[PDB]
Amino acid sequence: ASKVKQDMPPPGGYGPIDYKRNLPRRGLSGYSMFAVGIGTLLFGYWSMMKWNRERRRLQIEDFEARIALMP
Amino acid sequence: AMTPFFWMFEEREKMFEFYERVSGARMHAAYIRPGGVHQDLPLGLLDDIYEFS
Repeated sequence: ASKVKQDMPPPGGYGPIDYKRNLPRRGLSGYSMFAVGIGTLLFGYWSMMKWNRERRRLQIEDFEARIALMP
Repeated sequence: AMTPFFWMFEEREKMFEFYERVSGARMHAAYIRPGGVHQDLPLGLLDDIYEFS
């Protein structure tokens, strides 16, 4: 003869439940990304310039060794 | 796109668990009947539904 016991919601109420779309912005601006890309390209160009000039000098040296040995 | 299927079928599995706890069957419960429902909810089902939601 005890009290009625049934599955029921708790005293007061259940906590609020989220349902709305949540997609944060989470990114840099286009200007920053373009600037970083162009800077990387320029740095690579200058490094390649130095290395290619050094390689040209090395090729000239090897060709001169061949010229010395040819006769 | 195969991945969202796998992500969401786990939620489907949990909801199947809710179905089985209320009726004993994962997908063909036969719980809703013309006069109402066959059985009342078990004593701790609303809490788990809230936790899923």
